[PDB]
Amino acid sequence: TESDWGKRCVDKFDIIGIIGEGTYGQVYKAKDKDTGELVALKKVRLDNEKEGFPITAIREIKILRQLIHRSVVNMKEIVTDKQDALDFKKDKGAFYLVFEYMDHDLMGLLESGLVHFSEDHIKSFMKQLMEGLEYCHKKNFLHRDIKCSNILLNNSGQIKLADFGLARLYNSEESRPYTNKVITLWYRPPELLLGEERYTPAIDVWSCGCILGELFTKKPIFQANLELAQLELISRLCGSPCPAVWPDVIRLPYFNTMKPKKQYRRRLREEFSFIPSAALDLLDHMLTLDPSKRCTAEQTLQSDFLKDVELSKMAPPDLPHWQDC
Amino acid sequence: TKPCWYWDKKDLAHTPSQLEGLDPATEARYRREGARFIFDVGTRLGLHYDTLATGIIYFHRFYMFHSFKQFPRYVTGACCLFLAGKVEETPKKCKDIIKTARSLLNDVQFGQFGDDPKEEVMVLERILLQTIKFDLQVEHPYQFLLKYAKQLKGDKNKIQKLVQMAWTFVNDSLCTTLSLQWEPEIIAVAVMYLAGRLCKFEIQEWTSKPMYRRWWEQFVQDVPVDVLEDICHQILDLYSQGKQQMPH
Amino acid sequence: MSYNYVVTAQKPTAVNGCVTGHFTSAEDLNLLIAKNTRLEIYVVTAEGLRPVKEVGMYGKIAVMELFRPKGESKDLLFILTAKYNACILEYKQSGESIDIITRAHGNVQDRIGRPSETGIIGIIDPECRMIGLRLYDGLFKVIPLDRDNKELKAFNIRLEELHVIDVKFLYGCQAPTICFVYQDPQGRHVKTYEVSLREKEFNKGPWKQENVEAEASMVIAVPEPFGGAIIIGQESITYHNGDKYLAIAPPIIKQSTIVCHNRVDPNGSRYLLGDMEGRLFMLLLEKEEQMDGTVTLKDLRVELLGETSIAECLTYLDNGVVFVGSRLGDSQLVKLNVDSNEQGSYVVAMETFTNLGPIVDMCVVDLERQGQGQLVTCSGAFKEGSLRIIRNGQKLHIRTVPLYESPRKICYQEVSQCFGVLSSRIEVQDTSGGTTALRPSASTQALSSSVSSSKLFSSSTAPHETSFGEEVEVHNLLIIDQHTFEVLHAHQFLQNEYALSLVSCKLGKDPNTYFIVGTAMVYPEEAEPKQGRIVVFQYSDGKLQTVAEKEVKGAVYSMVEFNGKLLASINSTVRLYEWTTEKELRTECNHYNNIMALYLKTKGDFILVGDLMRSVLLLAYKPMEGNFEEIARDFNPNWMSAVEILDDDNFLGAENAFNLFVCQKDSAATTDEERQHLQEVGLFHLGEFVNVFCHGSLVMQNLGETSTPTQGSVLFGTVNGMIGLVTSLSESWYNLLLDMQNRLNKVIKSVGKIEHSFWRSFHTERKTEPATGFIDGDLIESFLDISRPKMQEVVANLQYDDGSGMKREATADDLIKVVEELTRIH
Ligand SMILES: CC[C@H](CO)Nc1nc(NCc2ccc(-c3ccccn3)c(=O)[nH]2)c2ncn(C(C)C)c2n1
Repeated sequence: TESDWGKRCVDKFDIIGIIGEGTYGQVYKAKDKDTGELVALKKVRLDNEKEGFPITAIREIKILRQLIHRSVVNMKEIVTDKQDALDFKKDKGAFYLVFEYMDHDLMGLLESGLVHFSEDHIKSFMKQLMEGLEYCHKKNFLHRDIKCSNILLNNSGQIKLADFGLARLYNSEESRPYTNKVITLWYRPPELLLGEERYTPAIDVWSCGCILGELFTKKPIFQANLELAQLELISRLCGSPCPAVWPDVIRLPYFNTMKPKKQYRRRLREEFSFIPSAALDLLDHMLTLDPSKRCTAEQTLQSDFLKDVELSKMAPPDLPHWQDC
Repeated sequence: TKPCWYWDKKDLAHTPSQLEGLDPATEARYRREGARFIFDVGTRLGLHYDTLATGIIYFHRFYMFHSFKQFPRYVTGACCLFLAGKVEETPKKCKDIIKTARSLLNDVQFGQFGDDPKEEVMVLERILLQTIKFDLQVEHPYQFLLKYAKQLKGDKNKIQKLVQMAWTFVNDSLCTTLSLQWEPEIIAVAVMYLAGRLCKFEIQEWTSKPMYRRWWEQFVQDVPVDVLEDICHQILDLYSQGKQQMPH
Repeated sequence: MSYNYVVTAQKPTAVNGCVTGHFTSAEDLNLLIAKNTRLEIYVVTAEGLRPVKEVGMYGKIAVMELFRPKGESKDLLFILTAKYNACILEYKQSGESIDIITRAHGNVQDRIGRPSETGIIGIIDPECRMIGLRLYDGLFKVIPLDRDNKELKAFNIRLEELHVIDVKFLYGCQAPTICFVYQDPQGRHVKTYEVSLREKEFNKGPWKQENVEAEASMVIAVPEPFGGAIIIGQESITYHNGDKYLAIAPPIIKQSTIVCHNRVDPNGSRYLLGDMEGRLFMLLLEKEEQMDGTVTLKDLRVELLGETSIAECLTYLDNGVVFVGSRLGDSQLVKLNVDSNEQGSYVVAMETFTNLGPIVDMCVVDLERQGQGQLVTCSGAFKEGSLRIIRNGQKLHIRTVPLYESPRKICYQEVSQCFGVLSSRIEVQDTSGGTTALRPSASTQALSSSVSSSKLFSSSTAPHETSFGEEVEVHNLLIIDQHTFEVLHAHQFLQNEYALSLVSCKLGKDPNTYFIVGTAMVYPEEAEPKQGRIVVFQYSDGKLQTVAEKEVKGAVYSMVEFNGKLLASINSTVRLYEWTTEKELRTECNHYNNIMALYLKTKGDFILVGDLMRSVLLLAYKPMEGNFEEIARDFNPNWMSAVEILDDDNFLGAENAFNLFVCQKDSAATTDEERQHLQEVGLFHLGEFVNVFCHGSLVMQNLGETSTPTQGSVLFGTVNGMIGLVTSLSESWYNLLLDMQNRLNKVIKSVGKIEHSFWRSFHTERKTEPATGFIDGDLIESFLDISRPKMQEVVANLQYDDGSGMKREATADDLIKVVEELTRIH
């Protein structure tokens, strides 16, 4: 049946080329010999035998078979290398993860500067992203790795989130120590910079705001090589962490340790004056220092900017074209 | 989309272990031992109750597809617990599981692990994952015992006694094939039903529908008493066969 | 790691901007000409221009303006680079010693902002109170010109109008006032604001907004006698000033877009306008004085003067002399006469300044047979289209072959003693239903000619409507003699067929040498073409005869011969063809893991493929298997403009952000993945847009030439006419030259006080990295031009490594000899 994963052999797919090197394993693009559908196969290596199956791949399998959403990538099945006949101990064959193929990734599209986003394009992109995030946050899963590279877009204009390797469940009643500083520095929230280690779903929201601003500027908002410098850059725009704006900032481990040069005032509305008013309000709420005062995914969907966006019209972005070349 | 992980009692007469000449009593004993081995090893390591159960469910499912004569149970058990730890985010190093397994097993039993215990376990993970069809997410009677108990309102002490007694019944059912016969939701109801009979409590009174004598139907739709009785019979059999008695 | 060397063989020639004023002395009339990264200073005479000084800047010159603040005797120069380096410059001369003073400087980049579509705009107040900058959408940046602002500190004023087309400061206003054209969903408008340095915001402007032409392009600030502004469009010219409104819409200007403006008469009576077809117009402002004594604007008139080169900048100098600054063709001095000549023209050319124009393609071929090597470049566009044959003699000798149509690709075929050139000329839909060419050109003046009769796409049934006046490109193949450079033959490709690739080679067991062209069917409706042709021609006995045609389902972006087989890139596919004994192409193997295969290069059985956004892939053909295999890819995303193979492990690429990088195989065979990751080991900001990379050396190559430290030779052509040479170094030679750069940068004074390390830093809108693996040859070659005290200061405590002597001190005479050998490469 369709549910018996791990038995079908990777022979059933013809490899076209390696799309990308995943951090845990390489990802290749292939065609299902039977249907012709392009799929993407991620190589999970059991050869290390330090910890057997990588837990990062374990998390992606556990979670993505639970999560069903247009804005969440679908793992179709898991296939394996030709296994050694009747000798599992000798067998070192790797396992490959079947996923839907994506024409482009957001990080690549921005770096080539080949895309021009209108407000309406952003509306459709953001509405899909938040709806996906809301679905996942409602199921009480935290992505913890929101990045431009991880956002995947098909030419049609549909967006699906993909790299759930660092994702874990959140218990509001019993918050427990999690992996600290999970998100990449450019898109990391201030609470993680201060090491909350017991973070809420609002960490993913911070990153998506950084994306929102980046779609309007075509440049990442906060680029730094050091955790302190990122805090400084954030502090300049969003304001310095201070007890009045973040009552519980004093409980965070590095608040006294990590300090901005000055107690900067918030300038977000001034520096993003070119952003439309409906969107600017979304940015101010998404980029709020206090995770408790930071908006939720549902609140973003019920915003003037996104509430009245219709998903029927997905507004495809100015995609790379031959005249552009 | 998703696999079927439930069988009929009659079907257990045809496990690979049975057809290779193992009799029903021996496979039952072999399961209790393997499950309890998983339970004891993980308890020594400080593992959450879900992690212990997940390993046990992997273990039970595994020997529906394989024979106990070709896969030593204790190695399989250890492998199940190792994977369960990664699935449920309570990870342990394989070497530490072996260390504990050696502490608890005698010399004959630890002989199953062969010359290199860690290797025999890490190798099996491949077969385990393919066997359980990479369906790693598992629900357990525990969460439903608490979700349903939270909707009971009445004497605080009588309900807490019901829960703990039922909770004990859940832990005991992990030694049986009930995990393979009935969804966890039904198990949670059955153990509520059993504890109620034993404590002479009438649970309907604590529900929002106190005149609904079939109190469970608001928690679990379409469950005849037939099922809850079959389950209770199977749980109490373990106590009657052993020397242990009902907790009360 | 990899070590490479880049030297500027020919400096940028295209004129990017030009101004006049009193910069060198309050008395002289100056002409400052801006070429990319280069500033040329001239003094105007009665015969022409006297050059006085040339400086290089560590940046692309984006803004260039002259102004004279109260208290200064002579004009000061403002320049802003494309990386937002701002500075104010002064000319100072002490007898024979000429130097440029950096009076103020700073970097005006904002942390958060959206770069504008119409680019950086820089303007200065008529009272020289402030410098206005339009760098980002929705923001206006003001640098106030007070004596104390030596760092050019500035503030932003929120601007409601997000999409600004052009802006100028106005004359005759009570306060500093800006006039600009902007675009919103309702069309284009003209609007005014007042700029308050005291309040640091805009105040309501002197006159109301007016709706203007949809394609309103340029704002002309009219001088005090009239005041107000003129708005130039595609069809109309309008004058705005409070209650006054004029509009002239002469049919002559609708034909060609007007791109450049200059003031002839300081009072504004007469202005000069130029258009993309090269026509020069005189704009006349007709005055009417009232009995009040007030001068008003009565009417506007446009008069055609003649033809110049398509000009990026015009500047009237004096008498009848105008300088024509051209980016697409050669720049010029022309004289405007009061009386027309017998052809009706008032314009007569005086001097012609070589501009290598856009170098679309080029080939290095030893035409002389001396072993030297000549570079024939496809240069210019439209009327300025030319083939330029370049040889070294100390200056470069350049010959120009006029084509009067755009050249696209070039390749040399020795067997036929001729070149093949792909061309495109512009025709316009005419009343016959066909098209008519604006001027005769190479493809129409060929000795013999032919038109393709292929019926591959003839089934059509796809409608493409034509409106009178619309432009079309007609692409042709030119067979051009290598000695006379006479067009021997021209083949017109099919209607709506554009020629994209061209090669000359023998295939298989076929002894004939063919011209092979790859084309694509271009229809305005399609974003990406879905039809294409590969065509095999033979040039024989003065005629071009078609041998075979292959239908492809896309655009043949690039082709290259591969060991008797034809390697072609069609859209997302890379395909290898064999040439059968039946003289027909046959598909052999395909590769599809490319978004768009724009560029191809081969060495042995290795293939380097350039993608639009996926950098480069190292493909290989395995003969035993008969299929392609991906060896390694550069996963970091870049926009490629040209690629080249340096050696079996190093690969060179060019980015659309005026950047260069070099990838190498990780060569660690531990994991298969490491081999597959092409690691970018070289990063460099050239500052030019590289279109073509070609192996070869222009400098004379003799067996007797002293072997230079540099190994290899790749020449590259650019959009601004700059030609450069890339070559490799040993680890030892790199470290020596790198250590010397850091010493030279501390010693050499930069114009605008721009840090050299910042200038060469790899720079995209999203990223900035320090340069690596590259030696700025020009910086090394400047050691020979610094004074003796500075030379000795550079060599202090300088040690050599990995040589005959492990540690060896350097003297100023030792390094002079080393650099002098490095200058012999170009
Ligand atoms: C693994 C890391 C990447 C990046 O962060 N993540 C990712 N990207 C995907 N598609 C986007 C994309 C990438 C690369 C190319 C490409 C590159 C060169 C030549 C041809 N093609 C492309 O065209 N599309 C995708 N599609 C499915 N997956 C996972 C299996 C869920 C994906 N995972």
